Amino acid sequence: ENALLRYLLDKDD
Amino acid sequence: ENALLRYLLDKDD
Amino acid sequence: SIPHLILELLKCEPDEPQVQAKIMAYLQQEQANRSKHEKLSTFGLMCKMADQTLFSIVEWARSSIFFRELKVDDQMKLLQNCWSELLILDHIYRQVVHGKEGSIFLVTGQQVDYSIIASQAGATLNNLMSHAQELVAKLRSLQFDQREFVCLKFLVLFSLDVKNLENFQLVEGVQEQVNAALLDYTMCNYPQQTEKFGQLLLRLPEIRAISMQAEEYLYYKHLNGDVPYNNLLIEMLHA
Ligand SMILES: O=C(O)CCc1cc(-c2ccccc2)n(-c2cccc(C(F)(F)F)c2)n1
Repeated sequence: ENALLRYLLDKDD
Repeated sequence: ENALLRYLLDKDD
Repeated sequence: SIPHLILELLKCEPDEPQVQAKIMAYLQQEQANRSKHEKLSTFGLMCKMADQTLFSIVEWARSSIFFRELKVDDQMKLLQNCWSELLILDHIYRQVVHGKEGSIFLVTGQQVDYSIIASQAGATLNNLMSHAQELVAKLRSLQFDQREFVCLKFLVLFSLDVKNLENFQLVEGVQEQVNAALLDYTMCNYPQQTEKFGQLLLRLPEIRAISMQAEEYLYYKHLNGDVPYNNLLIEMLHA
C-alpha cells in the first residue's frame, strides 16, 4: 500500500 | 484524520 | 556522565545545518515559483518557516526510538497534541545554544535583531514574543544544554494528557524513563544545583501555555485571511 495513493484518495480537494 | 500527517508518517522515505 | 537512554535520544537528533539549508532553499525556490505579482509579508514568511519546521519535526519523530513502535494513529494523536510545543521548544533551544540576547536565531540559520521582527508585529504577537523571550532568558540562566533539551522534547511528545491512545502504556513507560534519566543526568552533572531538575520541568507548563496562545492567535490570523497557503501548519491547527 503506497502512502501517496492513500493520501491522494483521503485528502481534501 | 489529517491525510497529510498520516502520509508524512507512513511514506517509505 | 550521560545515561544510556539520553545517548539514544541524542542519536535521534537531526543534522541542524542541513535542516537550515533545506528550509532556506525551500523559501528561495518559493519566490521562483511565486509570480512577480504575488508578494509575501514578514508574518507570511514566518508562517512558511513554521510550516517547513513542522515537516522536519514530524520526520524527527517518525525515526525516533519508541515513537517508531507506535501505530500511526497513536503517532498522530501524540503529534496533534504537541506540535506547537515542539516548535516553541526547538525555537527556545536555538536561542540558548546558537543565539544571543537582543537577537532571534531563525531556523534558516541567520540571526536578526529582535527589534526588526517585533517592530513589524502588533501587540498580541509582541506579547507572545516577550513571554518567549523570558523563557529563553530563564533557560539561558539555567545553562540549558542539549541533553536536557532532548529529554524535554521526549517529555513533550510522550504526553500523559493524551486520551484515546491505544498503547498508552508505552507512552507512560517512555515518560517515566525519560523523567528518571533527566533526574540522573542533573544530579550527576549539576550536583551543586539540586534545583535544576525542578526548574527544567516547570518550564513545560509555561511552554504549553505559550503554545496554546500561539495557536489561538494563528487561528485568528488564518480566519482573517493573513496566513498564506500552508498545508501542514493549518492541518495541525485544525487538529
Ligand atoms: O524560529 C522558529 O522557530 C520558526 C518560526 C516560529 C517562531 C515561533 C514562535 C511563536 C511564538 C513564540 C515563540 C516562537 N513559531 C511558532 C511556534 C509555535 C506555534 C506557532 C503557530 F501557532 F503560529 F503555528 C508558531 N514558529
